Amino acid sequence: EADLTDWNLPLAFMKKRHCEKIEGSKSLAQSWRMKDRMKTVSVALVLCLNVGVDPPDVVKTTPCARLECWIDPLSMGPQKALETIGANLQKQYENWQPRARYKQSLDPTVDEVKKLCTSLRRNAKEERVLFHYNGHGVPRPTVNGEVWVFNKNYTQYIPLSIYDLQTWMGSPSIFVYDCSNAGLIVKSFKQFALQREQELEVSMKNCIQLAACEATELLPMIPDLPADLFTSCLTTPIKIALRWFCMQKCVSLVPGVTLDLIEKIPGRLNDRRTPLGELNWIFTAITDTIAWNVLPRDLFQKLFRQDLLVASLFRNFLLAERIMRSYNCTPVSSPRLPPTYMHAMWQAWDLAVDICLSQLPTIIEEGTAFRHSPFFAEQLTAFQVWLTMGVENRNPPEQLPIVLQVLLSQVHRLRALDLLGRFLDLGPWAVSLALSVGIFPYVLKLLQSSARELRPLLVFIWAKILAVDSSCQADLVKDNGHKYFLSVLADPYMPAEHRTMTAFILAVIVNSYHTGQEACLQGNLIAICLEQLNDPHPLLRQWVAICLGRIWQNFDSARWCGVRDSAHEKLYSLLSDPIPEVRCAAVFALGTFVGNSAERTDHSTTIDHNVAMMLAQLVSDGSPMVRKELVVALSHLVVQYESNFCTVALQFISVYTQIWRVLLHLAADPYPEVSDVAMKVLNSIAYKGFCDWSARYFAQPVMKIPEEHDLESQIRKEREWRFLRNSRVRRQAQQVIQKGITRLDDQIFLNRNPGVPSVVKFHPFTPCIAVADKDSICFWDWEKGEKLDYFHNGNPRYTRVTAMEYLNGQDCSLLLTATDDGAIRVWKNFADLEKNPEMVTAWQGLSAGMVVDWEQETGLLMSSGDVRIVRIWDTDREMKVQDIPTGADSCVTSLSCDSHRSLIVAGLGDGSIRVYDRRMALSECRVMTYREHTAWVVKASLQKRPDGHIVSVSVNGDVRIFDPRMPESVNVLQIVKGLTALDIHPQADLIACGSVNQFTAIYNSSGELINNIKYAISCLAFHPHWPHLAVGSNDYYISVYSVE
Amino acid sequence: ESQFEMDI
Repeated sequence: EADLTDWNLPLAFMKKRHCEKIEGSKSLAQSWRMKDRMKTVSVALVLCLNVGVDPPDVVKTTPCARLECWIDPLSMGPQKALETIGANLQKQYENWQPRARYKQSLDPTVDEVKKLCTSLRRNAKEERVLFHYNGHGVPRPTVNGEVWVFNKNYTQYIPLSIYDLQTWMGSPSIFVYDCSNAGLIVKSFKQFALQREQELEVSMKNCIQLAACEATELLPMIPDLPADLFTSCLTTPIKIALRWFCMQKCVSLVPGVTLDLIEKIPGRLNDRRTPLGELNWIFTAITDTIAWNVLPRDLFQKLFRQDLLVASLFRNFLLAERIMRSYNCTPVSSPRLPPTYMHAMWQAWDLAVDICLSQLPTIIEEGTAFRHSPFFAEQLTAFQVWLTMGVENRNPPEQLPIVLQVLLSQVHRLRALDLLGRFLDLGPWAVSLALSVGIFPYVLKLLQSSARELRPLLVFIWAKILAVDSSCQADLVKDNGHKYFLSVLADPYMPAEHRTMTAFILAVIVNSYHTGQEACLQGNLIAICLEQLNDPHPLLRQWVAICLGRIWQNFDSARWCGVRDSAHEKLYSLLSDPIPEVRCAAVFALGTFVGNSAERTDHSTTIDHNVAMMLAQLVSDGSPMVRKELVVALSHLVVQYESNFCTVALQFISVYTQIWRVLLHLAADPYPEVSDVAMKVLNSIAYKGFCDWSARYFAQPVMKIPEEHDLESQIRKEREWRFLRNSRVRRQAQQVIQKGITRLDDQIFLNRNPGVPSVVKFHPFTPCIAVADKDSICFWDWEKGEKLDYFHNGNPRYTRVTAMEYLNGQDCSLLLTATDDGAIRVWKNFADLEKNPEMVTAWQGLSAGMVVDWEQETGLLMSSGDVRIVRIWDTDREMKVQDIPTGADSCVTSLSCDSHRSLIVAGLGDGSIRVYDRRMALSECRVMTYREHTAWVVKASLQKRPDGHIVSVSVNGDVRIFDPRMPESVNVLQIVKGLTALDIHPQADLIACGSVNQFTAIYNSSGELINNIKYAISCLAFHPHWPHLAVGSNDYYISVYSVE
Repeated sequence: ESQFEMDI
């Protein structure tokens, strides 16, 4: 009951909550477009490995473990070992940047270093240089960086200067120091840079430094580790990582696995399907995840994205920190990072390593196939779990860097793409995070893969990215991505949802980049859109029309292609579409087509005039969206027509005069926004948007189930309670009628009103009185007498309110007002004018004034008056329905709708009583007339009896009941005299009787007279369902009478 | 181009 009371009826204006929601968007966080792509060009390897010579401060020897680059120099001798080690160092660096320029010095002195640095600077003056200093054979550094370089005589220590080194390499640069007291060098470096800056007031911000350990500590002398531990960690992330694992673990959990097998693990570092390949992939994923989840974005983008070598070195640095911590060394870097050895992700690494190694023995011994770990599957699972309920007010997922890695392979790509799509379906903030990690440059590569099954995923992802970030610098039209989407659109078997998203994408890239303008013609996009104009789906119709409108902007080639194929011939058929959004899209595309085609004029002036007149027909549409678009489209045509209006406007102040009349009509039409624009067009001539509303749709969630289906939401419990309340009030009204109607000598309301209360109406359930005078509507509390705010209708001066009605019982309870000039306005909150009148619409009918009767069971507005016909509009489509012809030669005072018999009920000013049957052919809907009257007929209506007998009153006062199927009457009552219409309320069996005197001669439905009741009459009315009268008087007051 | 290789 509570639902059906109002939800068996159309709610005509629910769309009005969205039609005007025209908006743009906020700015985007800057920026994923990492334009700064500075790179490393050359590497200088400076070795001081003076094999066979121990500086005097060396403590020796048993645990010295003098293993360098996995070489033991004692087995080769002082010269072979040095060259061999240098070769291995070169190989270790080539694994990370094979294109680097190689430069090497073995025991250089002074001029050798100056010349090296100068030559490298000359090779690339703007790019980065890496300077790697070993120092193992050199005494502990001093504040100046003194080094044991000499002509094979140790007594020539040669003091050096960090300041001078900075001078030689003034370019952006990266320094690596393997010195014992390495931090001392960094401190001196910074102090000298400051000194130089101060001297320049009469390089600090460009250098990156990695030091093995702090200035106050020495590198460990451990018999089982390589001497060059820091270098090994930075250049060979595996190897030592596994050796450490074997040594560090207190109690091994994998019996039988030791170094003898670790050094026999097969495979290439880059062979993704081997043990080492998988381990390198996992290592990279973990170290990137830690960096993402620890550092601020300002550092993350600079260190892990701008340069391949910098990112690799810092990625390995985190490992060096973790390992060297256990030996009382603290690696030092500049810029300084927060500590990371505490992060939980390192436990995952150890687990993965443990799992791998348990298979190593048998694979070596028996040759069993290698099985892959579940690492990425579990990480994807955890992400999927997070997605269960994501909100903005939460920490972002910690695993986005893992998804990025998964997308690079061909095993879990489909799952990662699905989960990414689901993530991106959240509001715009979700997209920004995805952009900040670098999905974009990878999905651009996936866009051109040979796979076909990926189509709906790449389409969805790109639809969301473009919906949020349309600024992408033409990447989809510089490369072949646009061709992909054209093919996607072409596929006749793809679901409409994806065709719609593809059409959206194409519209965006065409209007956004101004380079896709030729490509969309090379692929015959126009032909595809024209074929697709007949698609039944509303959104494909809208977006295809938008694509065509956007194509026909400033193209010369598809000015000609447009005219050549008579594209407009098909677009105007969309002007018949029941849905106003499609009509708006069609008006946009058609107006743009002609406005731009007219630049040639030539023979196309034939088209120019015809379209102008086809648009003229749309003045009858009634929709404010279509109407506004009509005004804009006409203005676009006016731009071209002004060349001839310069000699036509003088007449206004023969298609030109028709256009003048159309624009004048549109200006006159009661939509001030439209009127204003139309007047600006008319004035401009005399003196001399929708696409964004539609576009914002795709930025919303679409996988979300709307609140309307949430059976526990407060909005449902509250609305249902209020619905029951209203129903119970109706029941109270029924009970007071059923208990018996007595003389109406009780009182409810008396208040002084503004103006003359000529129209008095009440809400079906809510005790609120709505009374109109000529110009304005006042409102009152039906029971308390409290005065409510009034609302001036806003109609032109000298107009008059003719009729008022309510449209729905509970939810869409709008107040509709009709006037003599045809204006029909609807407002949502007569109920709450104190805070927001909330105007709904402002239609105009009748192309007696205006009399209306809207059919709530059908959603139809019926109107008559000074047109001599009956007009029907579909208020659920914003479209004219029909003009109903009549043989009458006079106007009417009626009208009344009979929704159960499809009958139009009138009395006529010519004295006859005429009714119409909506089912008859529209030549004349002749059913009756009745011919027992000659004087004008006043308000008439049908009785509650199933037969459909009609009550009709003459201006002479005669009251007569007529037979619904014969021209003869049923009876004559003569209840009242003289010219008094009978307002009857069948539910209450009450008959009102107004007069020139200050009283109402109330009768019962039986015709019996009750002595005149007092609390010139202006208006008679009844509160629906209640046996209570209301009368307005020409003394500026209204009153309400009640059963005693 | 890309920092990481893709098995396109």
